[PDB]
Amino acid sequence: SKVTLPPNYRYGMSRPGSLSDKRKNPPGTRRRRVPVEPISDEDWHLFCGDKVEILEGKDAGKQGKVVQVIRQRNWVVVEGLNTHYRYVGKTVDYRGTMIPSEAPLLHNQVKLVDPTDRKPTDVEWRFTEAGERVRVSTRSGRIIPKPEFPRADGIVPETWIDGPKDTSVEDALEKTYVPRLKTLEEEVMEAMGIQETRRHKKVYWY
Amino acid sequence: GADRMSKWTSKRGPRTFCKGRGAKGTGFHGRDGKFVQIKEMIPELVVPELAGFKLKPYVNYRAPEGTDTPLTAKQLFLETAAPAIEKDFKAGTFDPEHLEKYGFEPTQEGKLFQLYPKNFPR
Amino acid sequence: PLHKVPVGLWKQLRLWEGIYSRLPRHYLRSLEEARTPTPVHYRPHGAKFKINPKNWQRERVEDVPIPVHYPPESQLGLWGGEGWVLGHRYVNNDKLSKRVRKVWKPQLFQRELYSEILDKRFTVTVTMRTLDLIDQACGFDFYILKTPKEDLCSKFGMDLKRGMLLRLARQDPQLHPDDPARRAAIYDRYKAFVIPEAEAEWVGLTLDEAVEKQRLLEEKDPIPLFKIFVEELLGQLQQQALSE
Amino acid sequence: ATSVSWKSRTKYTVMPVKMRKSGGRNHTGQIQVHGIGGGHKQRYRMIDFLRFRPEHESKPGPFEEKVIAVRYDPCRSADIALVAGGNRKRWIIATENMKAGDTVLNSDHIGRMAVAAREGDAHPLGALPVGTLINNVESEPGRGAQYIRAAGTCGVLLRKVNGTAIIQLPSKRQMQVLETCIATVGRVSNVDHNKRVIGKAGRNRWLGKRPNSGLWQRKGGWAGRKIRPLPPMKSYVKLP
Amino acid sequence: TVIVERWWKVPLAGEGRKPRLHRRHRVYKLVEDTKHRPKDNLELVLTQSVEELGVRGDLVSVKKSVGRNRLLPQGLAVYASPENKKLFEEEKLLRQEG
Amino acid sequence: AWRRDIFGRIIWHKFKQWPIPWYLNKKYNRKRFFAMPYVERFVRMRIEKQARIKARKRSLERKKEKFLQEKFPHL
RNA sequence: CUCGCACACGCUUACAUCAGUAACUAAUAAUAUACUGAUAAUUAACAACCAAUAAACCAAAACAACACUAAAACGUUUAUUAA
RNA sequence: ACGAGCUACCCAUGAGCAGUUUAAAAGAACCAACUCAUCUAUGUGGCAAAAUAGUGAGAAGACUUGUAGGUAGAGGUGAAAA
RNA sequence: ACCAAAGCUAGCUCAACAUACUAAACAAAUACAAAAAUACACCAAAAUAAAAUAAAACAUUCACCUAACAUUAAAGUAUAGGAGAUAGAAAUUUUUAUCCUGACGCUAUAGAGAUAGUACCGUAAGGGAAAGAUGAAAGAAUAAAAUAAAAGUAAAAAAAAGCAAA
Ligand SMILES: [Mg+2]
Ligand SMILES: [Mg+2]
Ligand SMILES: [Mg+2]
Ligand SMILES: [Mg+2]
Ligand SMILES: [Mg+2]
Ligand SMILES: [Mg+2]
Ligand SMILES: [Mg+2]
Ligand SMILES: [Mg+2]
Ligand SMILES: [Mg+2]
Ligand SMILES: [Mg+2]
Ligand SMILES: [Mg+2]
Ligand SMILES: [Mg+2]
Ligand SMILES: [Mg+2]
Ligand SMILES: [Mg+2]
Ligand SMILES: [Mg+2]
Ligand SMILES: [Mg+2]
Ligand SMILES: [Mg+2]
Ligand SMILES: [Mg+2]
Ligand SMILES: [Mg+2]
Ligand SMILES: [Mg+2]
Ligand SMILES: [Mg+2]
Ligand SMILES: [Mg+2]
Ligand SMILES: [Mg+2]
Ligand SMILES: [Mg+2]
Ligand SMILES: [Mg+2]
Ligand SMILES: [Mg+2]
Ligand SMILES: [Mg+2]
Ligand SMILES: [Mg+2]
Ligand SMILES: [Mg+2]
Ligand SMILES: [Mg+2]
Ligand SMILES: [Mg+2]
Ligand SMILES: [Mg+2]
Ligand SMILES: [Mg+2]
Ligand SMILES: [Mg+2]
Ligand SMILES: [Mg+2]
Repeated sequence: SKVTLPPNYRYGMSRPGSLSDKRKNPPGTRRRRVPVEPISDEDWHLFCGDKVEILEGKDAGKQGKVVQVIRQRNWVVVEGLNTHYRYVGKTVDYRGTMIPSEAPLLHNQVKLVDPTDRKPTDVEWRFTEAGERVRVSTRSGRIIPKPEFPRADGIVPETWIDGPKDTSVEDALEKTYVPRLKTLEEEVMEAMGIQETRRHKKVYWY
Repeated sequence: GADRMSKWTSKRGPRTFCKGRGAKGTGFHGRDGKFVQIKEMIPELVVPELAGFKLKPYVNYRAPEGTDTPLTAKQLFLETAAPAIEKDFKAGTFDPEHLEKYGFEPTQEGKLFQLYPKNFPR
Repeated sequence: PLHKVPVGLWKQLRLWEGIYSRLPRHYLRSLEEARTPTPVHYRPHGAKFKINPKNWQRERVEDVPIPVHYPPESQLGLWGGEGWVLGHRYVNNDKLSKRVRKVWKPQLFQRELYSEILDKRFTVTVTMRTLDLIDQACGFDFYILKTPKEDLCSKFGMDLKRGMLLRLARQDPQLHPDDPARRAAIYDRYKAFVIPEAEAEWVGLTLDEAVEKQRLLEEKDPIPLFKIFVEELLGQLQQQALSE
Repeated sequence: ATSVSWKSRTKYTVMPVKMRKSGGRNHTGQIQVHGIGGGHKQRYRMIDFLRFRPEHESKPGPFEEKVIAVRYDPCRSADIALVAGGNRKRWIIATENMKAGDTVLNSDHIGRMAVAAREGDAHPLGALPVGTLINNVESEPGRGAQYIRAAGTCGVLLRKVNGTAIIQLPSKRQMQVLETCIATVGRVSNVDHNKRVIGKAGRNRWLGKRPNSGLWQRKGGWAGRKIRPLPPMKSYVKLP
Repeated sequence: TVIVERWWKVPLAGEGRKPRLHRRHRVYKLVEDTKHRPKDNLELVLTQSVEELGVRGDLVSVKKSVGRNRLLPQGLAVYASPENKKLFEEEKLLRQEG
Repeated sequence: AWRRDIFGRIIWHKFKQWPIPWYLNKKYNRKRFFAMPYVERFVRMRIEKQARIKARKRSLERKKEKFLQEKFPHL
């Protein structure tokens, strides 16, 4: 299932259907539109899970790993570099667990760094002779591998145990289709031995 | 006044307004005013035997998927009739006039489950 | 904004695009051409230039056709190209008097007319103008075959002309099955209006009738893709056999 | 909307048929006649005004019927009578002195000698005496009795010449018809119908007569005792 | 057939354009009704020996009523077109020569 | 079939299953698949309204592109 | 002090359980059938949809015995077909 | 173009009138339900854009009333009050 | 000190080009009382524009008034007009292909009515709105800074006498 959003919607690093986002922007609000630089999917070279460097901010020159990207506002966020401190445990007469949350950053402020020399580079998309599209650095002239990142589900295929209601891999990949010219209905009738002799009468369509 | 945006269902009218909710009919009206239900009009669920079925509603998570290749008429023909046509043409017995032996149905009015008129619901 | 094409050309563009373009060229040009109908309710003047009696100067003068309203029942008969004149008039024939809405109507008569080619009597509503036109044309068949669409102004007349043309072009023996000599004599005197069959079945058709006829002619069941695939496979097999 | 007439009954029946009144309104729904509506419910008793209607063509001669009962009809001023002959019964218009168990003769024969004119009998105009009181006069042969029907009203035969009968209507007008037209003899029943006194304004509403409009209209030139001459003889014979 | 003439003058249009008609151009005067004129006389070639008119083979002038209702519907006469006249002329020639 | 209803629109009329032919159907016979001459005017209004909507959408998109180019002069 | 129970027509959940009412509804509070949220609900025997084609059939309802006039809605049977 | 769900009048289909006096279901009489609205007093941004209280007229009829249909503005309908 | 005040965006407007013009959705149900799978039919209809106005009245007349021929001139000319108000041509002439298209148009009482033909108002045809403002981050509300500037109040009720001021 998917949620619908008004055209005048502002993205705030929160899930659109989440309670925090709902309380931040009620369904009856329409805020001023922020200018977002148009960057296409074929030109968005900032992925999730790769090491990047910070250009401007309090942590100038520091490097961190990207943990999330928001294409709507051209935002990229790194874990624990550009941080402001906030209290998460709030009660009537008790406080604590003051954690550093981190603010989002723009593509003009975050640029990819190659793992060879660990120095900032500019990334340009190139088409390899093998039929693959891999990012190629221009300052040094080297390819940057795709930063594989775990999915939000939290399960890795290397360690998975089948439950009572999961098919085995061999059963799932077993091929038993015989491509003949019979419908599913006819094949099921033949398989189960259901015999029907009489046929439908003339039916007019108009 | 009365509403106009609300749906005009059978709850919003007089006693004489008894509108169906979308269920298919299952018979007619007999002689003394009762309802005579026709057995053939009632759907019969063709439910198979799942006792020895070794498949589950979910697949293994490590099982690989495949590239999306939707089945087309060309692929179906290549799979079901092309080898037979090629073998018969090599043998020299191929008859262009008669194709009913290869699964081709010149007229759908004969068989039970027709394709274009769609005589079957599902 | 503005339309790219003026609203006047919308009908012509619709006739140019779609199934209307698949209609026969002779039919398309016959409907495209717009001949001026003969003057019936107004008297035309001869010369293009006339001397103004008050000015004593030569001035250009032209003919403005008077709008004539044809009621729907005029299409079931032969009115001779005349109909209802809807206009105004001055009481006492004085300009300074009142202006009065006026409707001038033709005198309709129920007469039976004989067709020599079709060998049938038609009970149709006609006018003295229609009878006079028949007399001048020297025959009902001659009148129908000579007077064009713009002068007939009758769908029934167009249907009669289409039937006569079809019979003449097909040389139908249905006219006189037991009188071949009479049939030949009848057919020979109308030899000036012989039309080829490719165009004799599209003369008395309206736009909707022509579109329906074209759709019926072009109506074909979609051949199964099994036939196409079998033909393609046979072609490939023949090519492979011939290349070895 | 447009209403449909209640008179859709192609089969003749003796039992009264229910009728839907319409007070002055035409089929469109607008008033055409004023002062009609809001009466009593009535059932229509179908009347066979073609008195000489033989049951079967195999016996087209004169036939005799028996009167079963003379009854009241709300749809007309006169009383009706039920006459049975053979296998069918019919409603006819009762004469002045019809009673149950009477015998009526229906004929179409003309002879050189005039027939003794009974009261319930129906003979062609050419067979009746020259001074006979008649009713249910028929204009064209085989057409039906459109003329005299009201209670007590009767016409008077005047003279028969050239195979053609002349009658005098209750409006004192002379009517010329073919001598073969069938006409019933005698005065119509309910001869005291003109002497009935409506007791109150409510009986008119019972009969179905709405009150006249209260608008006062000044009389024009139409009013006044117009002493006009009797209109000429109304002839129905077709002279070649 | 009624023949009417506009009371007002219509402005010229010489390039092939349709004249700009106004409401005042719907006012007509009935110049003449053709039904009231003395109607012409119909000439017909006889094809049969008729009692009143004459013998077959003559061009006779009869009124339109009888010409359209008696002579033509019953085949007793035909029109006086040149094509029909030539056949009668040649028939007369052969009758004279034989 | 591609039909034209009384509102002037072109619809895809699906066919229903009946026991009698089309010319004998009480309910189907009173349907109307054609447009009367008074519907062309409303069809023209529909065309013009859709044209206006599309034109102003195009103008809005052009203005948005120009504003973005002005706001981000990376050229 | 006494306009109550149900059905028809009409409104469509405003009905029921729990919880909250600083404020929003009650022309004010208490709290709640009238506001808020969550969860549930009206189960057919009553009511709606529920034969045509010809024929025998004049004879009112008003305790209907029998009548009056204003002439009066309301039905069976027979025969042919009714999955 | 839209309006007879109010109202004016008709057309179908139904329903009401208890008690008393009278050979009476008599467009009779007393008086309920019910239908109207004579007079007065409150009310006058009112309970109410026509009401409340008292008092009145009819109450087996030219009566009241439910449902549904019809008559549409150069018109409808009208026991004429434009 | 309350009430409050200020954002710059949503989007609109006018033209050019333009494929050549009733968008997307149309699984099932939708002109039975629309969204109700299923029974022997009937279907279709045309007949001038009028008037408000001008002629200082109003009767003949009254440009545009949902019908193509555009432009430069002939020309407001010939003509038509209660010859009044006004209406008004034609014969004959000129018009070189494409890009160079955006804005001395508006910024939430403006610009489309529009956040929307939605709420709401009418039985219906129909009419028809107002309402947004923090921040790079609110996954920075023991939240931070700018005005504390309208009318209306409070801080702070008034002391003979008077168009309230000079
Ligand atoms: Mg409403
Ligand atoms: Mg209901
Ligand atoms: Mg109900
Ligand atoms: Mg049952
Ligand atoms: Mg009567
Ligand atoms: Mg009577
Ligand atoms: Mg009177
Ligand atoms: Mg009077
Ligand atoms: Mg309500
Ligand atoms: Mg609640
Ligand atoms: Mg409160
Ligand atoms: Mg109504
Ligand atoms: Mg009503
Ligand atoms: Mg009583
Ligand atoms: Mg009384
Ligand atoms: Mg009172
Ligand atoms: Mg008192
Ligand atoms: Mg009282
Ligand atoms: Mg009283
Ligand atoms: Mg009294
Ligand atoms: Mg007037
Ligand atoms: Mg009137
Ligand atoms: Mg008066
Ligand atoms: Mg007065
Ligand atoms: Mg004026
Ligand atoms: Mg003035
Ligand atoms: Mg005046
Ligand atoms: Mg004036
Ligand atoms: Mg005008
Ligand atoms: Mg003059
Ligand atoms: Mg003057
Ligand atoms: Mg010119
Ligand atoms: Mg606005
Ligand atoms: Mg202030
Ligand atoms: Mg002082």
